[PDB]
Amino acid sequence: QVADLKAFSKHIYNAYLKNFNMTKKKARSILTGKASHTAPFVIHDIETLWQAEKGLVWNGLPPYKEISVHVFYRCQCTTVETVRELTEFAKSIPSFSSLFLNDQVTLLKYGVHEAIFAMLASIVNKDGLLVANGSGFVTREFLRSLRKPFSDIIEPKFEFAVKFNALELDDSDLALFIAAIILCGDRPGLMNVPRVEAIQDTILRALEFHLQANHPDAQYLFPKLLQKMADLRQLVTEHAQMMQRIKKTETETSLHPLLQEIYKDM
Ligand SMILES: Cc1cc(SCc2nnc(-c3ccc(C(F)(F)F)cc3)s2)ccc1OCC(=O)O
Ligand SMILES: CCCCCCCO[C@@H]1O[C@H](CO)[C@@H](O)[C@H](O)[C@H]1O
Repeated sequence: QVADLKAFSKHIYNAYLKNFNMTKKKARSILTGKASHTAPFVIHDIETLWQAEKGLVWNGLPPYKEISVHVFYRCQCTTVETVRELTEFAKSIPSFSSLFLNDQVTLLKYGVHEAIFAMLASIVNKDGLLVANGSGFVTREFLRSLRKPFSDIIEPKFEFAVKFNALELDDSDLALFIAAIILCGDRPGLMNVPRVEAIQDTILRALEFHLQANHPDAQYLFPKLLQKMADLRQLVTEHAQMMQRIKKTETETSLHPLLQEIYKDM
């Protein structure tokens, strides 16, 4: 079915183009200083963070605690908005919308963080990360300087992102990769596992064909990406352990209810 899969792919790419605020194409043009007549405002210390908050780049956040917790809250806000986009992306996939509504929630529940860290790589380079829909750039050094434990959260995502970005995927590749992360039969408590497994396999087959066409000189790209899916599960496991520790030890720190639900029983 060499051409049913091409149509399938184009539909998933269109769902992606329609629902994600930041594409990798856009992200990389910003990060190489070739997108606007003004660069992103660089946040690298307390003073620039404060300037960014005074309308320079940017509220409904919880009551201010301190700098490390403030950044933690902004990470939560960003995560909530990316979860919203991922849900619309998934719903824009017909095979997803026909599943048990409770299976839809199960797939999102166990898939969004894997997808988030995959997409994170698109707005990351070795020196920092885009924020505020590209209008700011927060430095990796600044994040390293936060108070423990908050300074340990993000550093592992940088390590993953730089290796992942070496594969030089584009948005059409990423649309299928994310779709495969969400439509995953290994997720606990699925009601119709064979139905999800068949969609997953269709997506992976589409992805394999897409890569042959899109990257014809890349050797072993498909099995490399499967390994990255495995790596993303470990990355999320470690992230969840750090979140657990923050919930245990940082009891002044507020936790968004949607995100607390996602982590409940993992
Ligand atoms: C704690 C946490 C981290 C991540 S890493 C991806 C990132 N997202 N936003 C980030 C950010 C936004 C703004 C700034 C500022 F500009 F303020 F400095 C700095 C960083 S970094 C993902 C989820 C997380 O916790 C929610 C969860 O686990 O659901
Ligand atoms: C973004 C803030 C979200 C706060 C989440 C911190 C606590 O989550 C807990 O993490 C465990 C997985 O490691 C689950 O097994 C627990 O049921 C759940 O309560």
